[PDB]
Amino acid sequence: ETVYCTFDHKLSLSDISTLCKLMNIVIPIPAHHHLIGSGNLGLYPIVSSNKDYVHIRNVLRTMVVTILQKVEGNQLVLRKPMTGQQYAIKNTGPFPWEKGDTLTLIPPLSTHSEEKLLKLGDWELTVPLVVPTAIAAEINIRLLCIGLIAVHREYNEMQTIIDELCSIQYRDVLIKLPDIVNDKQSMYSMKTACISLSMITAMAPDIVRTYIDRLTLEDHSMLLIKCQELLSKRTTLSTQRCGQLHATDIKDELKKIKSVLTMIDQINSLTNEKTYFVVCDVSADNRMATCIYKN
Amino acid sequence: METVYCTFDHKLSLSDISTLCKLMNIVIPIPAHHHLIGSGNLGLYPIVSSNKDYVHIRNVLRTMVVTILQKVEGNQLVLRKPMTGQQYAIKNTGPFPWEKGDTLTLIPPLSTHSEEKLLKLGDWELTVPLVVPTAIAAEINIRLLCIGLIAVHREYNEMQTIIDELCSIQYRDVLIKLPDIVNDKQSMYSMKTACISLSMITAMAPDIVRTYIDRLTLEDHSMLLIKCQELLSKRTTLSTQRCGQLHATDIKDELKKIKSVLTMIDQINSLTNEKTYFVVCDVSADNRMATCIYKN
Amino acid sequence: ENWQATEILPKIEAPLNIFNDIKTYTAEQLFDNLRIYFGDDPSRYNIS
Amino acid sequence: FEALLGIYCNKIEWINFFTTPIAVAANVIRFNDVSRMTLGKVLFFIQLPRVATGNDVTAPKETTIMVAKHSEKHPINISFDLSAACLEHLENTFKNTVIDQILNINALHTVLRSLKNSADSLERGLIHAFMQTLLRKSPPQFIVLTMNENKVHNKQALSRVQRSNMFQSLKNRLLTSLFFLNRNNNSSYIYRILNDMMESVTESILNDTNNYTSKENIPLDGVLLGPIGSIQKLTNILSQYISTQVVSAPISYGHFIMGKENAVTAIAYRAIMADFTQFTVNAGTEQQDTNNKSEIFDKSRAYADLKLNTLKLGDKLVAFDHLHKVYKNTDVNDPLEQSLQLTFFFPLGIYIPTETGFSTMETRVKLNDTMENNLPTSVFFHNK
Amino acid sequence: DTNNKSEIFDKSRAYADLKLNTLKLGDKLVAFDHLHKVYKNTDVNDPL
Amino acid sequence: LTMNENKVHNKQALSRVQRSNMFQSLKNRLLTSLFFLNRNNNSSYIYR
Amino acid sequence: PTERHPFFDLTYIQKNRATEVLCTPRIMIGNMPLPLAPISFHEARTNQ
Amino acid sequence: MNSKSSARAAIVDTVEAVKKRKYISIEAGTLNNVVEKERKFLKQFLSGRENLRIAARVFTPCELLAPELENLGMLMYRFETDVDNPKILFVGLFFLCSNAFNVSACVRTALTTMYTNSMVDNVLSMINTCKYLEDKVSLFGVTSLVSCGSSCLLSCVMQGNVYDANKENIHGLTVLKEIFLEPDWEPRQHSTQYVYVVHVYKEVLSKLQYGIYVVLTSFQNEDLVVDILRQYFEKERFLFLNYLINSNTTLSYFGSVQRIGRCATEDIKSGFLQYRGITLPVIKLENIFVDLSEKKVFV
Amino acid sequence: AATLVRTDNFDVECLLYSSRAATSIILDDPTVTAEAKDIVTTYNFTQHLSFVDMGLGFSSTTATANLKRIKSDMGSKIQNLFSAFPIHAFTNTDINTWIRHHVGIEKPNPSEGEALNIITFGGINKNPPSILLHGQQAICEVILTPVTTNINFFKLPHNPRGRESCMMGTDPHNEEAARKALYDHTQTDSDTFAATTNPWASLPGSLGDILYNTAHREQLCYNPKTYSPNAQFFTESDILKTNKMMYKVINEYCMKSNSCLNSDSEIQYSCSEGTDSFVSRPCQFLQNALPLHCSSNQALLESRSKTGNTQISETHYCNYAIGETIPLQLIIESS
Amino acid sequence: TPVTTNINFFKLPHNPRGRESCMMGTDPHNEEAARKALYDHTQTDSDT
Amino acid sequence: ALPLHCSSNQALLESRSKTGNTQISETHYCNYAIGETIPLQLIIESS
Repeated sequence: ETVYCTFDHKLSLSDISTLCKLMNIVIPIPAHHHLIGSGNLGLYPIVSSNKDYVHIRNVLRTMVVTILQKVEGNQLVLRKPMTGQQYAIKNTGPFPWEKGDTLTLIPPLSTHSEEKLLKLGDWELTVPLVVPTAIAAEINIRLLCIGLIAVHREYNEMQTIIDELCSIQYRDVLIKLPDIVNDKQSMYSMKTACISLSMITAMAPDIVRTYIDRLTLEDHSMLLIKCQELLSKRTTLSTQRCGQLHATDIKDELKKIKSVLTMIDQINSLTNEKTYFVVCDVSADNRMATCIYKN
Repeated sequence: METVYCTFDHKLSLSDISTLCKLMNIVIPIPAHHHLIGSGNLGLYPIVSSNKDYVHIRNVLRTMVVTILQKVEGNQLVLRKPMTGQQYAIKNTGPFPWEKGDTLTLIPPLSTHSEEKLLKLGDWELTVPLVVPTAIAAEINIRLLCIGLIAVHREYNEMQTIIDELCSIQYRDVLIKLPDIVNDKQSMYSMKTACISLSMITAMAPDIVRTYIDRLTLEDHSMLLIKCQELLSKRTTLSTQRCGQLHATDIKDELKKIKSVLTMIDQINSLTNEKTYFVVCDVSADNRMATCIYKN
Repeated sequence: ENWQATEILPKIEAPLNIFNDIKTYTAEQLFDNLRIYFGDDPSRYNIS
Repeated sequence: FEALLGIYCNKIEWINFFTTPIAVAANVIRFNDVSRMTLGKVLFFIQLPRVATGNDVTAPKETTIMVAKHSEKHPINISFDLSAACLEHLENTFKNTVIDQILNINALHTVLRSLKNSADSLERGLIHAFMQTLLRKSPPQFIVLTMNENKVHNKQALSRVQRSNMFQSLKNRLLTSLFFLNRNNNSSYIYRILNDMMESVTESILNDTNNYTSKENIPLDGVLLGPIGSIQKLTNILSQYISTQVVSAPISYGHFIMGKENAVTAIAYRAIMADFTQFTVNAGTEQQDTNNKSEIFDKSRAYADLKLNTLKLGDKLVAFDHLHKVYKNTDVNDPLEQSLQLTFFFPLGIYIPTETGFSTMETRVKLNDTMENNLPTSVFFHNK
Repeated sequence: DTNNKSEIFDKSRAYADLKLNTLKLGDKLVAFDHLHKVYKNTDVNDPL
Repeated sequence: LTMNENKVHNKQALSRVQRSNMFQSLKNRLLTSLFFLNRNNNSSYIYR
Repeated sequence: PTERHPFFDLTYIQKNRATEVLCTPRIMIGNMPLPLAPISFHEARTNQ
Repeated sequence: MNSKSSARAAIVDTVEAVKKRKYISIEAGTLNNVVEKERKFLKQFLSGRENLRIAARVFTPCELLAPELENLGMLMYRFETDVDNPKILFVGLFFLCSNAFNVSACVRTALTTMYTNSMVDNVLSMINTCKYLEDKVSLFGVTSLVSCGSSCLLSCVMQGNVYDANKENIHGLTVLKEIFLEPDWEPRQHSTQYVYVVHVYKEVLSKLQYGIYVVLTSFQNEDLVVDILRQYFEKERFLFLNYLINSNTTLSYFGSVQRIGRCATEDIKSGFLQYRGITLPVIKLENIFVDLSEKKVFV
Repeated sequence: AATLVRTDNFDVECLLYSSRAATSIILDDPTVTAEAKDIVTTYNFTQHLSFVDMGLGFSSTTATANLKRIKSDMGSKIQNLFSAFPIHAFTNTDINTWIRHHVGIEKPNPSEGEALNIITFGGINKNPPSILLHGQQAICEVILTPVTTNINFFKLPHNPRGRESCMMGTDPHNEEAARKALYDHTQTDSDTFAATTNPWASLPGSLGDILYNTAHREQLCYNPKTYSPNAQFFTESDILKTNKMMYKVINEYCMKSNSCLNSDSEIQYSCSEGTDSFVSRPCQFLQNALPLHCSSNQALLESRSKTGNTQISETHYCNYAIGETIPLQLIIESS
Repeated sequence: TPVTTNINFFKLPHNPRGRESCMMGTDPHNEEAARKALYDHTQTDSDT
Repeated sequence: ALPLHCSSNQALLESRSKTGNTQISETHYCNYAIGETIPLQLIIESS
């Protein structure tokens, strides 16, 4: 199945040459549909206009991957990939592809000093970065660290610690993560993601405490011992002032567990990263690579 | 080969064959993986006589091999075994409006009050599992795990006061509920591992994170934030405050700890998360049949 | 952009193209590719 | 017994493009490579005539203007499926059994009627896409009338006094001529405003002798098309001026093929000169600047005759119809039915100063003296 | 799929000629009458 | 008369705004055109 | 340009010869400026 | 009916469908200019819509491939290396099951005596100095076409049945009999089972030791298979719960499972390999549709 | 006091005129393609069209003809700003609980940090009104002086910014003089010796600018589905683009008829996909709104209902009554 | 009540239940939302 | 149901009978008179 895209404005000769440079690329698409305009081609109709990063990560999980095949006189042929078959992907990201790597889509590191591959009358074209899975995990963890420590004040080493977070290296290609001092160009701000992590790490100990303080007569024999160890190692002085001195409602415990489980299945987006492509061979000079399509 | 022929053992009626003509393009799971099946292995009634436990029916429904109804002819009944990544049309049974673009899972039948107007024929019924969105499938699995954690707390009438508030849920203007959870020990194993992971999240949680709560309360202020302040004020059953707030370039240890916390969260999500069986592309205007490009 | 094609090459006449006097149109930027010149510009004759 | 009677089926009517009167606005020419065409453009050459100035007035120089019009492009599609069982019963018979014969004939009629339905759907999609583009182009009537009223001098583009009075005239035209059929009843007035439309609209470029020509060579001039709810009232108020006449109309699409010249220049220079061979052979001769027919726009096509509901607006014969007969049973709306959004504003609690206060309409109402009556706190108004 | 006549609906029957009070409403000829001549003297009323 | 004006547009189902404005139109048609031969006298109106 | 929010009086103050924009909440209703709340209006609210 | 005729009709239909996938009709004007070799090639005009298996050519120094240049069909592992000269390097399943801990000492030493040289010793030192295992070395596919030149050329199958060409002697995955185990109540339940690879770590008081397991089960669903593997590994899982906090090595789980692909129940047969006289018991899976899913970790 | 603004949607039949052969269409032979799947075989027929528009002037016009209906309520359900900007809060829990209590919002504790995509990304109402009698309604809100003169301001078509903001009196391609027109009060407005009538709407950084301009709405989070009928007056990044020359303004206007705005589902939402055919917004084009027949009490409203004099505005002592500028009730009664 | 407003209630065709109970504004085949329309006063009625 | 021509006293009812204005509803201080929505008396007078 193919997809035709007819642009909305006119294109310069340099723009058509840009497309001929970009004649193989992944493009995400909202509607699984045959005729799509440039008003909905790409990801800039979603990022920059709507909540960013975590809904962006959910959306990049849930949109339709579709690769460029051929550029006509003014139209775009986009073939949408079938599972289990080979395709060919050009290398736009900085990190070098190698054979047998799994590939995934991360949102672009949205510094507004990028060359803005097309910029066609307040519309621009944004692609996700195809990247190996290990680097995708590493980028996700570095971004959550930046978004956590950017809210703290009065670290006098805050500039060098943000710099040591932003500088990552993978197979001799450096990149600086553009979420520096909260320039707000696209920080992505990740505030529910850090809030969700800290709601988990704060509501965890008392929920496992209220469960484990009950039904030890039955011979579970493993869980009871493990929680005592795990809880009283880190939180060694456990529950001195107690807050309310053990006046809880069963409905309150219900609401605690229901909330702490909502947080997990809604941070499901940053939970996993699926392997969109498994590259089998890579062409010479690392221009493009023939891969197979999965998920 | 891929095609399976179901042949009913018991005879039927013309109202029955009219219902089977109505009932076309419905996913029916079979345990056999054979080319010929009888009415003994069609559907889910050959398992829902054993204790009727919803977790048990869900587990074996995961073990099932799903097929799609095609071309009811005579008393024979064609079932296509759907291939990977291909497109198939599915008639819907779950009481939902079925917005496109979402993933679908396959869930045991939530027992409504009215008996099924589908097929009841000689002490044998056609138990068809529902097809639901993945988000409400995860919601149901949350509710079951939550009833496990709370029904450990052995009470009298407090179980009822929890259950009647809990079970009736509303997703896309639709009320559903799941009764008669005898709270077997099979949910207790699936809950023990959640308990393990919460213990480890606690022990491997870094110093940035619990600090980040209080620091964002001091920096920003919001009603929504207050709701989280209300939870942290309503339970203060830990109270173990840390010593140092310097963060003097411990950054690799911080990365290692945050990777661990995320991975334990992924384990609890792998508990509560059910497998997407279908991906909707095109929906009829009736919201009655819809196309998918994915078969387990 | 090619305007000496218009300046040199064969042209088909056409009756009543306009009503509101393209002075106003050109002055208020109605068009997409327009080009005006007042005196007879010589750069149609520099054919390379 | 239960008796069931005869099965009655629908017959879908057939929409030729050149039967509907949108095709007098259209001029449609097959050209098999707009899948590879980047930009179609037409280039127009206007030289302005000037007046001779009086004594000691600076004469305006000779003004030469070129305008280039580009091509929008727009695809349409139609999908229809065939089921696997219908595809099985389509092509073969497994045996000479009667049920196999019946289902074979049924599947054959299913495929044939589905192909017919898809062709009808492509024709109606052409109708709808062209109506879409006309409504995207068409500015509203108060803007068109105000721009016909306001013109310019050579010296500078539309002075600030001109455009401010233009804005105030836009206010006045909008607030008077908004809801048109509903306010008045005068056939004289409504005929006058339709005359104002047909004088406001500018004329096209191509004057073919036979495209939509009446008897004895009088060309029809444009189409006025509305929805049926408008046009029933329009016939009831303008039945003096509505006639039906037989007009020589085209029936087939124009057809254009490249030559080796055009294909070679498309390969070498990414471009096409249309009318290339006339454009080549009229070069060295005297008749350079003259050329007679544009092959891409004027091309020999078959003609026929058909009837059209016409009006006469000051010696102007105009086709006049509704597209409801092709939007009878369609999922898309008639796009002439469009929504307005008017924004309203109103106060509450405005304290009029007591110090310069007054009242007219003293004889009509009389309040009871209470400061809730003597200060506005609420505001009352009517609903729909 | 084609069928010409429906025997349960179309059947050969004898024809005659009679008069009716007609109206003309935009090229629509409509019979126009009252049933009082069959409700002249009965045990019921005219159901209109 | 109200149903032919408020025929279902080609969308998924009959809409709430559609049927509510249809109900208000029912009120208005009933309170205007109820007693038909008795209120007006325009033969043009009654013929209409 | 001084009036920006009807609850908040804004001004300019000088500390170390910098012009120092300054927002300060008008607490009471009378501290709104008298061209923005006239004294007859306060007497009318009082009579309420 | 006739039966024999309809059977021949179906066989002719399958052969003609194979030809429709294999060759392409040419609508070039096809003039009489060309020589007869180009004539018959323009009449046939093959395309690669026939094999439908996905392979990859691979170059590896031949010191590492000691039994695997002789015994076709093996798991292979990509080891990325900080050396720029060779960025990736390829590894046998047995070469990594040497320092896996599941293997008993007799089989471990026996295989090592196969795998004793300077290159293999240096690579094992590199693998041990790596922190974790699963994302410095990784699963790559199944072996076919060993060339054994100077630098040996290995083809390797990503997806589809394992064969070089001719679709003859379709090789099978060879799993060491000690390292595999099937956790399910009924082993070999009804029909074709899915073969997985499980990496499990362990800590003997100083360092991490990895273990390479291969499981065969009737379950397709990955949540079900990690739920049966937690029940299998609950004790050592508990030991890592104590280790992973006091450690500082960058890992966050106990193990990970990844699907190799389908098998068949009747296509499971025992046997033994032998290289340089070392008899070595294996379970030879016969026909395997290789299907790599994602790695799924469990803690 | 307060200028309340409200938009209303009208079902309008609306005819078109176009000169003959005004624009040419070139098409491809409809291409056949087939996707052979395991349950169906789908045939797709595609066709490319191009349109060249041969007339130079506007060879096609379109005039509003006749009302069908009014899908708007013309009700009074004001914009629930606690659901429009549902992220904000007062500091103390007691204060915020009492404010939510007294203004009567449902669901007063959002649980946003738990489930924020529910309410940052847009609070899904999950329940329409169980009864609905007149269609859609939505009413926005501008806070104001009790001083602002009625007869200068409220009785006429006028921008509720206070200072009028119509770019048909501004130098084209002069954004400096444009911002001086939208903000300067060293200069005067026209129509009065009064550069302002709402010094909390017109002024920069006032409660017009900090509340309804999308340049600050995108900073302070909100539901994108919530329709605000005053963004069309206070968004200034979408009026400095209207500061162009006149034919570009009206070409941009008639190209702005994608009509993303629906007229379904009990209240004015603003979905942004452009499935609907066409809308036309003359208030958007002229950058002012219209006065409607409101009054101060039932005393003045009864004499208005007696004489029918909804056009002429009239005032009592401190009770005022505004005259309507388009007699749409008479329009509906005429059809 | 002696308090019920005339002009909102009595001067118009209106249900004397006080709250209006016309099923042409309710979701068809939705008895729960129907009884919410006939009984609920967390919600408002229309027209006031 | 429908509103019909009622009033609070004969004072309002006599002026209603004078001007015939049974449609427009009008109020005194605490006395009110409700306008009729169907002029059925005029209907019966017309036939």
